[PDB]
Parts: sequence; C-alpha cells; structure tokens
Amino acid sequence: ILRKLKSAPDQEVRILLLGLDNAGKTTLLKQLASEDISHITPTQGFNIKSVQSQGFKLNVWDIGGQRKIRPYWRSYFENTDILIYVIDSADRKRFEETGQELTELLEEEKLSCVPVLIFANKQDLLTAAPASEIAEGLNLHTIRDRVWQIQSCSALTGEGVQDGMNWVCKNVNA
Amino acid sequence: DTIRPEHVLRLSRVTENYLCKPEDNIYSIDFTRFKIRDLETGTVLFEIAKPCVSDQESAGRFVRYQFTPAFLRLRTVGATVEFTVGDKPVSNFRMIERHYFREHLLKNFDFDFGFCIPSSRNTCEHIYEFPQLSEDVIRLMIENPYETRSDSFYFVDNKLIMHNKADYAYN
Ligand SMILES: Nc1nc2c(ncn2[C@@H]2O[C@H](COP(=O)(O)OP(=O)(O)NP(=O)(O)O)[C@@H](O)[C@H]2O)c(=O)[nH]1
Ligand SMILES: [Mg+2]
Repeated sequence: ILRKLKSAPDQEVRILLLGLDNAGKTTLLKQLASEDISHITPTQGFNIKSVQSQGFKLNVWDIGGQRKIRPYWRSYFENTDILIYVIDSADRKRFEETGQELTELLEEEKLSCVPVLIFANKQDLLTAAPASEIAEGLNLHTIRDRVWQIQSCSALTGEGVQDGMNWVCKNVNA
Repeated sequence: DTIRPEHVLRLSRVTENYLCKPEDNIYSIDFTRFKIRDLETGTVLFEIAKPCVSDQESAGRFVRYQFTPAFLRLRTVGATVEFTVGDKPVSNFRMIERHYFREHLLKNFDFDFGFCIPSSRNTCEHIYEFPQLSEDVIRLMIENPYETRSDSFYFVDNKLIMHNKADYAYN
C-alpha cells in the first residue's frame, strides 16, 4: 500500500559532549532526551543516548569531566561528527581552566575539522557571565580549520538549547 | 567457547542454550539498572535498579515481561541499561540484542561501547521508533504469549562474556 522503503541509509551521527565537571553535560543530555533530571550525580564514566529511526542512528556521548576522567576523553574521540563543549558560565574561576581543555581538544588530531558548539550553560543565574565575555576569554575567534559557534543556554530551563541544536543540525556533515 | 559477534548476527532465532557461563564474566561487569519508558508520553513503564533485584512470584540471568496490547501500538520507546566496570581494563565493550518471534527477526540493536573506564558506572538508553509491524505480526504476537523471545549478547574484544535472555508477552 503506502509501505515505503524510504529509509535504508544506515547513517551514523556521533555527538560528543565534553567540558569540565559541574558544567551541566549530563543535565543537558537528559534534558535533550526528555528524561528525569531530579537526581544527577557526577558522571564516573559515560552516558549514551542512542536514538534510532530505521537504520539512522544518532549517538550522543556524555563523558565525565571529573579531574580523574578527563584523561580518558581521548579514548572517545574516534568518529565524532559534532563536539558540544559545555561551560559553567557562572564559575568564572574555572574559565581559564576550561579554556585550556578546549584548546587541547581543538589541537587533538583525532578531532580535526569537527564542528564545535560551545554551550555557555547556566545563563539562568545572575552571576552567569554573558556568552560574548566567555568567547573573549576562550579566544574563540582565533579558531581556524573548523566551524564553531557559542550559544547562551540554561540546561535547567531549556532556554537556548534548541538554538544550539539547530546550529548542530545545520552544520553537520562538516 | 569461541563465540564471535559475527557468528551471532547471522542467527535466525533464539538460541536453545546459553553460550557462556556466569564465570565467563571476568571483568566483573554488573548491570545495576534497567528502565523502559514510553518516550511519546514520558511514562516510565518499568524500572528496577540498585538494591532492588526482583519482584518474582540452569542460570540466573533470565527475565520476561508482559504488556497490554497497547504496547504494540506505541510510537517510540526508550530502554536504559546501567552497568559498572571493575579493576581490570576493558577495551571494546559491545552489545548485541536481538528480538525474534518464531524465527522472525523483529529488532536488532548492535552498539559498540568501546573503551570502558575502570571502576566506572555507565548508562546507555536505546531510543527506537517501534519496528514496522504488519497487523498480521500484531495478531500473532498478541495471541501467542512468550513466543516472542530475545537474546542479549555482550562481548569484550569480540569474545562473548555474558548472555541474558528474555521472553515478551502482550496479553
Ligand atoms: N542553575 C543551573 N544549574 C545547572 C544548569 N545546568 C546544570 N546545572 C547544575 O549544575 C550541576 C552540574 O551537574 P551535571 O549536570 O552533572 O554536570 P556534569 O557536566 O554532568 N559534570 P560531570 O562531568 O561530573 O558529570 C548540577 O547540580 C546541575 O543541576 C543550569 O542551566 N542552571
Ligand atoms: Mg556528567
């Protein structure tokens, strides 16, 4: 009848969520998956969301950002299609620190040319630094050999998350 | 003994026996949490975690679930597994879960976790749009409780370590 093999592409989209501990990666991922975020604990490992539609798979990886987990980030780099890097916009003491981690990430050869969305998360807070100020601190405008984007967001409310995901969808296959 | 993922993706029906013993789990991988939820409404259909072990009544690694017929008309479902890893390192952890109904492959979930941090606690939610089932398949699946069965194979370095099974009914 209207039964149609519209699918059969066997595609694979890989999104990798990184950032320092307490940035909001797990909260953001569970928000994206419309999931309970009432009792989030520090991720000592990885959280995956594997969303399928008839052979098309979208795999999203949230890796822990504890000091004892960051060294293992390098193990989860292969085949990444988008990098989402989360920054606690209210924790200014750590900007410099997070600024180095991202700098290390964008020099990793395993992640070359992968588009990177920088979520300036926790914009629901009074102390949250604006996204432009963070982009200053990060020297994001010197980023060459890849397309990047910053996005004010609050994983708690959801504000701005769909804008970042719209960018991610627009700049996939890059 | 010598079960590779390739000799498992070619199966056409549930295996008659477990393909490894509980002693084969040399990496002390322990599944600590399981959740089924309807992602269209958000309803958590089933969940069992951490200290809770069973609500019951060869090998102790068999579960079976019953649903109302409405389950077979759901649009998208989300199944979450949470497992811990021990001292020994684990490179290339893989999971192959196959649901059949009498030599009829309904759904294949082949996910390669890869490296697992030692002493880690990880989760994986498979969110799938329910498979395209003809109304004949619905009729048969409803009318024959627990003839829909599933094999859950878990591999480490292409070497089967864990084998759990399940039967599903919709009455
Ligand atoms: N006010 C506010 N709090 C937020 C926001 N996003 C996350 N948080 C909170 O910040 C904390 C960070 O927790 P979490 O989401 O686990 O961050 P994480 O990236 O997973 N850290 P880890 O790498 O250890 O797992 C939590 O208490 C979380 O509720 C936000 O937009 N606003
Ligand atoms: Mg986390």
